[PDB]
Amino acid sequence: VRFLDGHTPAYDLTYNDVFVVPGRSDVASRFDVDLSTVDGSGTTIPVVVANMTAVAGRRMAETVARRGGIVVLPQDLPITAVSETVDFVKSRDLVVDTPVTLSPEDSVSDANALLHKRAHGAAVVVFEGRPIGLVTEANCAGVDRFARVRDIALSDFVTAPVGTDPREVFDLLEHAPIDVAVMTAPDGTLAGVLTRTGAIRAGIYTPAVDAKGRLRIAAAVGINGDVGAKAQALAEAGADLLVIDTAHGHQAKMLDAIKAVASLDLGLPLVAGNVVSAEGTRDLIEAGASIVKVGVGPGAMCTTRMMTGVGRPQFSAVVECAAAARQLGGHVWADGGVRHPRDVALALAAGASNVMIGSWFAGTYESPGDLLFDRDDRPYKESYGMASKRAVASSFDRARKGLFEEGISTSRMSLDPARGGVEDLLDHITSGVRSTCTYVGAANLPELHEKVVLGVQSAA
Amino acid sequence: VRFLDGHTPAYDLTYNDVFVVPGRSDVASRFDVDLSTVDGSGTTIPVVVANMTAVAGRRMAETVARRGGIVVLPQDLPITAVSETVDFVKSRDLVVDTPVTLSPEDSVSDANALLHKRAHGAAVVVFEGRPIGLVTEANCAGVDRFARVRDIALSDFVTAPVGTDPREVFDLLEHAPIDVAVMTAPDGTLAGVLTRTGAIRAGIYTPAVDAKGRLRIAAAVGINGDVGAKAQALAEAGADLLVIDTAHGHQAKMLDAIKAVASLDLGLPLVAGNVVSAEGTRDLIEAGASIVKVGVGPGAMCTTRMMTGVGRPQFSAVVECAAAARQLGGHVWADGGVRHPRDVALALAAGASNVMIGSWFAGTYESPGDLLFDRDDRPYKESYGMASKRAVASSFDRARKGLFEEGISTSRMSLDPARGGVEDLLDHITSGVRSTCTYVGAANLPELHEKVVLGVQSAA
Amino acid sequence: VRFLDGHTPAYDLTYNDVFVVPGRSDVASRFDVDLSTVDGSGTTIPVVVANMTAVAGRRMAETVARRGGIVVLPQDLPITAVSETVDFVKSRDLVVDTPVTLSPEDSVSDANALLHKRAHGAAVVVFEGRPIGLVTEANCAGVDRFARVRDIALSDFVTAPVGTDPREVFDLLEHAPIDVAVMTAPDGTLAGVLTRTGAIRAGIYTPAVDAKGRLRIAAAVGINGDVGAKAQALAEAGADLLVIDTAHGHQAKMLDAIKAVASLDLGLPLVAGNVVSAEGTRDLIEAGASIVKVGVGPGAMCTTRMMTGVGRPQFSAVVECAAAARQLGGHVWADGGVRHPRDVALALAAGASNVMIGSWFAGTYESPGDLLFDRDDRPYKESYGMASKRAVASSFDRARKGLFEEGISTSRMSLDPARGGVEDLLDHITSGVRSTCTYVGAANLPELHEKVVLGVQSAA
Ligand SMILES: O=c1[nH]cnc2c1ncn2[C@@H]1O[C@H](COP(=O)(O)O)[C@@H](O)[C@H]1O
Ligand SMILES: O=c1[nH]cnc2c1ncn2[C@@H]1O[C@H](COP(=O)(O)O)[C@@H](O)[C@H]1O
Ligand SMILES: O=c1[nH]cnc2c1ncn2[C@@H]1O[C@H](COP(=O)(O)O)[C@@H](O)[C@H]1O
Ligand SMILES: O=c1[nH]cnc2c1ncn2[C@@H]1O[C@H](COP(=O)(O)O)[C@@H](O)[C@H]1O
Ligand SMILES: O=c1[nH]cnc2c1ncn2[C@@H]1O[C@H](COP(=O)(O)O)[C@@H](O)[C@H]1O
Ligand SMILES: O=c1[nH]cnc2c1ncn2[C@@H]1O[C@H](COP(=O)(O)O)[C@@H](O)[C@H]1O
Repeated sequence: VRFLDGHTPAYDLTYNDVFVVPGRSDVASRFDVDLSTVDGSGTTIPVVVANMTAVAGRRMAETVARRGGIVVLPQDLPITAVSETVDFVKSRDLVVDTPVTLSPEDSVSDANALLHKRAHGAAVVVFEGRPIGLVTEANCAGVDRFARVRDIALSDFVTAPVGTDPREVFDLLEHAPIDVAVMTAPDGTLAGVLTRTGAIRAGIYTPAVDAKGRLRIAAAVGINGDVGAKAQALAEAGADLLVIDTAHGHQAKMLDAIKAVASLDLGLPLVAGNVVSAEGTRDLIEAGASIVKVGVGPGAMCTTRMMTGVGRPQFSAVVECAAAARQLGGHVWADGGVRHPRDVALALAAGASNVMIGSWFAGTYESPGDLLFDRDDRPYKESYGMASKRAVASSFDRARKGLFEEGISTSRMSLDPARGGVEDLLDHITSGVRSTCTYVGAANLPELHEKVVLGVQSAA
Repeated sequence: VRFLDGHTPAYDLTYNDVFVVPGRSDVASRFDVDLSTVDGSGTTIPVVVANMTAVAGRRMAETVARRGGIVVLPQDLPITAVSETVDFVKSRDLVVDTPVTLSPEDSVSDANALLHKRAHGAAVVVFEGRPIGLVTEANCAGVDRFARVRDIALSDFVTAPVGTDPREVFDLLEHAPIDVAVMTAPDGTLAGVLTRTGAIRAGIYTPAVDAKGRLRIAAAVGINGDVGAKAQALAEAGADLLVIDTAHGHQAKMLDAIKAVASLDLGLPLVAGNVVSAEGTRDLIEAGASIVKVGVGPGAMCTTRMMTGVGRPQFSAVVECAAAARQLGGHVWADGGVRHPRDVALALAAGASNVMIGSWFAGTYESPGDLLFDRDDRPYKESYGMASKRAVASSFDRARKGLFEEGISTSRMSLDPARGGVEDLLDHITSGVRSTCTYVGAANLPELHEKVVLGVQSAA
Repeated sequence: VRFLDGHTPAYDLTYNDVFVVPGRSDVASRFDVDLSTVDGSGTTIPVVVANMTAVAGRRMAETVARRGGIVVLPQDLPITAVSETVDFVKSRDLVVDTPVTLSPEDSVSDANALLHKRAHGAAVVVFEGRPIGLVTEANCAGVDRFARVRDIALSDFVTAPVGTDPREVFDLLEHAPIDVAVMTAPDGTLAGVLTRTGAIRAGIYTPAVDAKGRLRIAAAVGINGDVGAKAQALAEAGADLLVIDTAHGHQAKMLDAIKAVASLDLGLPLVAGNVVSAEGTRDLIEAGASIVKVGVGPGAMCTTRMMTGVGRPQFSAVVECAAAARQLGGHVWADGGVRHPRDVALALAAGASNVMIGSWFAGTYESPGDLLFDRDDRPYKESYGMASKRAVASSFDRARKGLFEEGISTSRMSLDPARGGVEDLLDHITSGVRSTCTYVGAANLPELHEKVVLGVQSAA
């Protein structure tokens, strides 16, 4: 990184403390920028979904991986659930998305509830595998909430075979009342849907795929119990990337856990965290990890900072941790505090190869939580932390532990009425990051870190 | 202390200005950390209750000392009341707590008011020293306000002899409708009570006891009048610790007072304050004090700072006074401005041997003040400062002095509906400090100050 | 009817205008009063549910008929739905009620929604016709709304075979924690449920049953089209009583409708309405009707009165119409304006053999409408009128009808948090009516009309 002459403050820098100075550029268009990563994750955009049960669901895994991102499944998920989730994600089409499906015998109440699990705005009525109609929220309005789907389903819809050029599907939906094109398998059964906006993303985002052409997906593992056996079985389940996650990554028990996984030679990229120091970053890489997760109490007003006083501003942490990782051939992930595309761009300029986002993505249609409404009828979803699942660990013992546990904090994450889907947030984030590179003169993320010039601003 | 490279700001730092950078750690469990102090106070935890009439009651002394703490009785308290208080605290069982007691002829009005004197959630009805029933807030609801305790008491309760293993008492109380175990003397009379959570606390917190195994106790004394006679009168009354307390500790009249008490050779630790300068710590220890209490106008917008402009940020004050005290083999107490476990952890990292807590603990069941409710019906208590009792001191004379006196400031300290008792606040504080040491890599408090690495953060 | 001396006002009387003067009575208990009717309807309580789609569902038909009432199915309801509704009611147990049933694959969202269709407070989980557990509203709280019933169902429940007397079932639920007893057929299949309150009503209410011992049910028909052909189809479907209903019962088109139904000799009671005059009542009986439905715009400020000014106070209408029916051997139903048990008691004293209740019964669990919540989160239901389905009836023609047609008026019917089920409303009504007879000195409804002494009160 480069700072303006004299910009060496006597403190650490948060995302709000720094700004990017424009430089000489020959990159005119945002589309000329290549957002592919070089950390072995296989992502085409520098966005990683945090390993939190409030965010890392099956629909989020499919939706994010299709647009070039990756979702890390939360640690301690039962291996049966991991296998079914991986099999679901790696069976999805690289262009066609999975819609909400309904049976003719389902109620209107279920139809309205189950609909808001995707950003398509319409559900496909299925009878013996075949699409027979579409259900919208307008079809559910003004009708008996326990009526059957058959009574409100619209039998007319735009259809096209799977494999059709998305530009042609875009044409078929130009004068369509419902912006959903139902894609059919050769035998006529349901294969998925494609919207006009979804077809656009097909030509803008490159799907993150493994060697077999299947959508990528990652999964997390804690440092208690048998780390080797769990990470081994997690690799057997089809995970394309393994993340060893703990609150204090710079500890001997985390150091030992990385040695156990590395000694198995699983052939998967290894992330380890969290640390905010150069020494801790070097220690995790020497243990056998190739990627380091950066982020320990980034919020001055958050739980970790106010309970213990331990933490570090995320921007200064990444700058120090990335430089330590760069000389060892490693990479760093910026984990925590991401609320705007600015934080994604600033984290990458500081040296990160990927940016991990948690609570921000919880307020989306694709997150596992249920869609809620506040006193003003504004849509929102509840994010919450992993609490003891990132901590080192008979009625007495449980209660003895229970006294000193970390509580589960819940936060109101409002849904943007114009950006309700996680794909809209990916459009929001990547548009800013691409335009950031045009300001600095970078055609990719490596040139971003190389040519970025940074400055410090006052509290004004 | 060590600061991050370049973190030498051009100003003094308060608790909000600094953060703790994690280091390599082999301390996995919070319970592996030793919170014992080395300043001679006899505490196994770094929490001191301030010498304030709003906080320093008799029930406060019993409850805090059992969990390893120490309570300083407010100065100028009559010597008769001091003796009565000492005899209570040193007559208590190291595990069994003193419950609220009720007579069968008492009113429901009294029972409801007396119930909130402890955090047990139930009061034991006593007849001729014998427990005959329990009274809860549920028994007081919906009944006549002037009905007798006899009419609402629950005659069924779990009982066990005093001295029984607290691990046993815990399992006896699972299927009891009231989570209060009534402990009995050999002759069947009331000895105290023990809750499920209180039974767990017996195996987590070590009682702060004197050489005879009696709960420890402190004492404060002003600098007006005969300091030697007052210090001796409280020492013979059973105090294990003496606090010479005033607003401006760096004064010649203060030095005379410490020399007067030290020349008595009472054999007890001498605490003296308050100063926030390196010279102030040197002069007070040279006078004969072993512990220097640090804290003068720590709040920028508090009364002392707004009236005189005199003060100093508490963290920079402590770290300077801690550095000076070490060179003379003394210790320092961080007194003032503590509102979160972060403040306790940073005070210890800065070099203080103990953290003095006052107004924060006023909003607890164990504080002497009355439980009040706001316009939202939420519980709170009124904390207030000592005013002139920490200041050096015909009818014309009475008026002129009273005219310039510092007024009593009142502040509302809300009770946490989940942490209504002071023991819950001690759980909150120690959990953070224990977690802090695991982040720093220290197994005890001296190692905390030795291994801590801190940084400065911006206003963002 | 007898009025006090001088109580001959120069106007007609509503239910608010009159009162009952107590008389000498030897009827001590409410249980000594016989509420059975003599009008041929077969009801054992003087309560009939109006032919309104807002109230006349199958859950209401079963619940009211079991307690001695009868429900009139709304006119123009398809004949296929008639047979399905009648066959359901005619197959219900005279003591055992039909609970809400759930599949282990049903969602918690559907479980909470379906719960409010009965007053049992719990739904029975069914697999292949056999009960496996119950789901309560408490079971749905705090869990994911898309969790499965199988994950929250309680496997423990009191069960008893069908045919057990309600007294012993009452005892089995005395110390059962949740007041639902599952009734099973001899083969172990689900026969229904019986609650402690439902067991009590079995000894209080006599079910209204046909000659085969099956619950009674009535149905309404309009005077448009082929009234005779429709009326025969309703009789063949199993209806026990037919109601020929129109807005203006005193018209030639209504008279021809009665003759058509009478000439078919269906063997059922013939109800005709609506009129509010002695001549109108006598004309309908001469046409072939045995029961005349009384009620034309009884509300002073209702829609009918405000559009046309046509109507009559219901109490004076019933008095005049009943006396006219008495001389011709007929009976009258009080239809409209019923809001309290007072209206039922006053209608019977005025000479009506039955009281028709509509919008009041809409705010019940058993009504067909879905349970709603207002801005204060209070439960309520929407009542609404029959509009053109009670009125005499190309594109230009259809538009002319809609232009001058009567709109559908909607009204919010709040649920009593203590009287949520329609059986509680029947308990509220019959308690007052039985108490009314004890004040008058009547052992039955004929004695009520025979011994009643009435008075008029002013607006005070
Ligand atoms: O399109 C759909 N049709 C039917 N059930 C669905 C659909 N999407 C999600 N579900 C159900 O919703 C629940 C939770 O789904 P998740 O939140 O996507 O994991 C499970 O019971 C799923 O079967
Ligand atoms: O319970 C918790 N307490 C504190 N930090 C947490 C907890 N659960 C997850 N985290 C961290 O916070 C990150 C998400 O931060 P976010 O992107 O600001 O929501 C995760 O990736 C974890 O590193
Ligand atoms: O357990 C108890 N039973 C009855 N009175 C009590 C109890 N604890 C305190 N009190 C009374 O409460 C008042 C103040 O007590 P303090 O707040 O402990 O100083 C005095 O009148 C005490 O006698
Ligand atoms: O009236 C007063 N004015 C100023 N400082 C006071 C007063 N009373 C007590 N103090 C100091 O404030 C400390 C308590 O600080 P707290 O815990 O932040 O309320 C005490 O231990 C005293 O050192
Ligand atoms: O116990 C029940 N289980 C499941 N669905 C029910 C139950 N009772 C009523 N319904 C549904 O309610 C609707 C009929 O409404 P109704 O005619 O008012 O009872 C249909 O969608 C039924 O499947
Ligand atoms: O749309 C309508 N307009 C006017 N009267 C109606 C309508 N629907 C039903 N009614 C009458 O009102 C009665 C119910 O009155 P309630 O018991 O006071 O609600 C029914 O039995 C009908 O006689």
